[PDB]
Amino acid sequence: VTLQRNITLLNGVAIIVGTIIGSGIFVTPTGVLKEAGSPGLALVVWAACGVFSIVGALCYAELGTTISKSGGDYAYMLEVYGSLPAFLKLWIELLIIRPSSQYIVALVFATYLLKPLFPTCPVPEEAAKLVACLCVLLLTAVNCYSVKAATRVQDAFAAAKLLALALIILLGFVQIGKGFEGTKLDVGNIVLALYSGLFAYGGWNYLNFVTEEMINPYRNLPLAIIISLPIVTLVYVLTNLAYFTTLSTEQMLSSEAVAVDFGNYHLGVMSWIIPVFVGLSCFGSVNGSLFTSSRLFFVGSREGHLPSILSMIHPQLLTPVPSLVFTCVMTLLYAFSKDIFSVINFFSFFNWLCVALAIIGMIWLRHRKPELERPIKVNLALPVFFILACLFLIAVSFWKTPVECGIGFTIILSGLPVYFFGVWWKNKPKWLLQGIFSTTVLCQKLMQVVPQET
Amino acid sequence: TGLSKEELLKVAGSPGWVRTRWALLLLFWLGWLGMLAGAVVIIVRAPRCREL
Ligand SMILES: CC(C)CCC[C@@H](C)[C@H]1CC[C@H]2[C@@H]3CC=C4C[C@@H](O)CC[C@]4(C)[C@H]3CC[C@]12C
Ligand SMILES: CC(C)CCC[C@@H](C)[C@H]1CC[C@H]2[C@@H]3CC=C4C[C@@H](O)CC[C@]4(C)[C@H]3CC[C@]12C
Ligand SMILES: N[C@]1(C(=O)O)C[C@@H]2CC[C@H]1C2
Repeated sequence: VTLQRNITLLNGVAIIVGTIIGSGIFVTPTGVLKEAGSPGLALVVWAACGVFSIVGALCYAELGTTISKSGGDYAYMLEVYGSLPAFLKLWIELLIIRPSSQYIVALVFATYLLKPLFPTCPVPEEAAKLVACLCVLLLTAVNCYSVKAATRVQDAFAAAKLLALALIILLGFVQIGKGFEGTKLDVGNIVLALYSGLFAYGGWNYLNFVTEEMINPYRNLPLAIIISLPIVTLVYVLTNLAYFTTLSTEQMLSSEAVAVDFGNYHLGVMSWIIPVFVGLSCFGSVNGSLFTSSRLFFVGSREGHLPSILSMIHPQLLTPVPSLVFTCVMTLLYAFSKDIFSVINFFSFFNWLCVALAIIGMIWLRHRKPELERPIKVNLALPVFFILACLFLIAVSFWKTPVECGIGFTIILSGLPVYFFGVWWKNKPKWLLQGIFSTTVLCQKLMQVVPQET
Repeated sequence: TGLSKEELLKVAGSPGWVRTRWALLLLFWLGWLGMLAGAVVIIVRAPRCREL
């Protein structure tokens, strides 16, 4: 009954390049430039975030081939920090990180897909919410019917967005063939350039949620990482180079949608292709996140942190139906948010703190338990550099934003009530246990799902 | 902490549950087609953009 391994190297590369390339290179090129002030520093933070991602991702290839459980960051945290730290990690991802980031790339899909019906005015907000929801629902249904559907969908749209980024880079090369740094340099401000840039690289850790579903993890996990992130970094610096050949700083700082202005300038009567490809680029990422998000919660239920129905599988299709239906519904609740793009600050803070704790754990476990196998081992310097870097980024951004970060810690600490109630302190009237069981078997009867075995 | 595969197929294969599960599947899928019809209506009813 347990999930079949069927992710190849190519479908794992499609998961990473598909899920990273995403929205950030279309919706956020303005975001770094507004903090970095000039193309010479802006195009540099695009490379710097690439490097920090590459060394962090290789660090995840060591950690992943070491421990080889699925559930990624959460699993690797449980093997080092134990039950409560791992639960708080997962509770942040259950409530905010994987719901909000999915609804963020879904709103961008809806907005840029509809944009050629409404050039030079706002797209109707309620239609942009419905088409964001239609995307999440249809990709939940595809991801429930077959992993050989959802991986082919990932391949399809990972190809599509790289063709689109090739057009954008090519039109950049055409322009510079046809034929500077006034900078607001401040350590208290360049950090928000970096936090803007890294959001566009977020996803190098996503293949670590499907290690128990790849056909040969000890080869294909570390190979898919190191094939993927150099491609992403190259595509991103060349794409920014293209935007800065076409547009002035004042245009990019004041325009709502940089790829649309780029399209308008280069393609005229044919300009609608660029909006549609930004759409198709987001759609691929909603899939890659529903894929890897459902597997995280499935692992969190298997290892006893999350209610039992989420661990179950539909035996005729071998898809984790209750987990997909939950991560879907949890994403659609973000439709009741007005200024949802605000949550990218909370996303940026919460994510690299969890990766920091994971890589602190990578060093700690290699010293504390040296007998565990290391099918790839790279260095002891890359972990140390990544830890001091991410802890700098966290400490400095916290220091500049105590009012926002303070309320942020209440999201973290909201887990302790639920942890004690469900996991550990375990209030247990026998009527409550009879109700939880009755509710679970009712959900089994609806979805036709059976628990995971051996 | 629930039914095994054996215990599930001995209950949830009943024609009442099969018809219920068919109903939920088609209810969802007509609901999604309805939500797309709703979006296509809003996109037609919305004030079209000023020309330049
Ligand atoms: C969930 C996935 C498939 C996306 C759904 C998006 C839907 C709502 C979009 C995609 C393409 C859109 C259509 C594209 C072109 C036109 C012609 C125009 O004169 C009226 C609107 C109309 C008819 C649009 C209606 C809305 C539409 C059907
Ligand atoms: C079509 C049905 C079966 C999908 C299953 C989920 C249903 C129950 C609910 C969950 C959350 C809901 C969405 C939540 C918020 C909004 C924003 C509002 O401005 C338009 C409707 C819309 C977009 C809702 C549509 C229906 C919805 C998707
Ligand atoms: N790389 C992302 C993108 O689409 O740009 C940002 C969020 C993390 C994975 C996706 C969603």
